[PDB]
Amino acid sequence: SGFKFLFFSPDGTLYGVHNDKLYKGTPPTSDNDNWLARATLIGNGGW
Amino acid sequence: GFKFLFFSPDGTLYGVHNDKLYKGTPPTSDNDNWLARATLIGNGGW
Amino acid sequence: SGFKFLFFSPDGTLYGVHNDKLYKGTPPTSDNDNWLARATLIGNGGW
Amino acid sequence: GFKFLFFSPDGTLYGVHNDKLYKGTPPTSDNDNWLARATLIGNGGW
Amino acid sequence: SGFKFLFFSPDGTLYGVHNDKLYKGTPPTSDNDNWLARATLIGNGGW
Ligand SMILES: CC(=O)N[C@@H]1[C@@H](O)[C@H](O)[C@@H](CO)O[C@@H]1O
Ligand SMILES: CC(=O)N[C@@H]1[C@@H](O)[C@H](O)[C@@H](CO)O[C@H]1O
Ligand SMILES: CC(=O)N[C@@H]1[C@@H](O)[C@H](O)[C@@H](CO)O[C@H]1O
Ligand SMILES: CC(=O)N[C@@H]1[C@@H](O)[C@H](O)[C@@H](CO)O[C@H]1O
Ligand SMILES: CC(=O)N[C@@H]1[C@@H](O)[C@H](O)[C@@H](CO)O[C@H]1O
Repeated sequence: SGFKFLFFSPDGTLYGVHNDKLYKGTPPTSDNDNWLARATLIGNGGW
Repeated sequence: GFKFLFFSPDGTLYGVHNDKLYKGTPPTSDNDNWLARATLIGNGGW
Repeated sequence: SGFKFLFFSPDGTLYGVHNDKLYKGTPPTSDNDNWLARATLIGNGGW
Repeated sequence: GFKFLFFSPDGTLYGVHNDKLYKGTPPTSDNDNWLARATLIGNGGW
Repeated sequence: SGFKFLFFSPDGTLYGVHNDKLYKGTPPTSDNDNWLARATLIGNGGW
């Protein structure tokens, strides 16, 4: 369930591994922000 | 407990607790109830 | 046994969850340095 | 997949995969096979 | 086997928990760099 990894790059971008895939994006600022729907897909598997 | 607990480079503490994502300035003593004051920035899926 | 989380803040302070409690302190530079005995207790439970 | 995955403060991605330590600039798109180009910086023991 | 935690300080030093002990050092630069053999032991137990 949820993320396997969740962490920041030093430039303040949020990265996460979810369902073996890698995502990044600006971190959310309220629970109304669906982060995973807007996050940039940057790895399609293997994570 | 928390599943993830980690800093942003601007020094904000982030944690995932009960599937929810929270941020806040880090607690400064054993009297500081972090979860009661942290900003809820995601509810579910974390 | 040991810590559940152990990570840095961006100013160089070491943070750690140990026995569900949160601690912080300047990291040790030798194994003679009992870090947990000097660390600041910043959370008494729930971590 | 990875056992650890994390940044160095200069912006380089580090990962432990199959006991090995790898680093490299993070991927920009899912067309980028990161593990295939990452620099192997440790062969075992991670 | 391997490490329980592996992470950076903001000054670029690699830290690792290995067999309950805390180590630090410049990150390895190649597979010919035996890191654990040259890392600085900074904690002998409890991690
Ligand atoms: C761990 C890793 O490098 N995985 C990459 C994946 O993210 C990328 O989408 C693909 C491009 O073909 O090459 C991989 O499998
Ligand atoms: C992992 C993730 O992105 N979870 C978000 C959640 O935090 C947010 O509360 C919800 C409604 O906006 O949308 C979810 O998808
Ligand atoms: C996870 C969290 O916020 N834990 C805090 C704890 O560290 C603090 O000692 C107490 C009241 O002081 O409030 C708790 O629940
Ligand atoms: C954890 C660690 O230090 N592992 C190193 C490995 O990365 C390196 O490839 C090898 C030969 O130099 O020495 C091992 O001890
Ligand atoms: C987690 C912690 O602080 N462990 C310390 C250890 O690194 C140090 O070698 C020792 C010296 O007495 O004090 C230990 O218990």
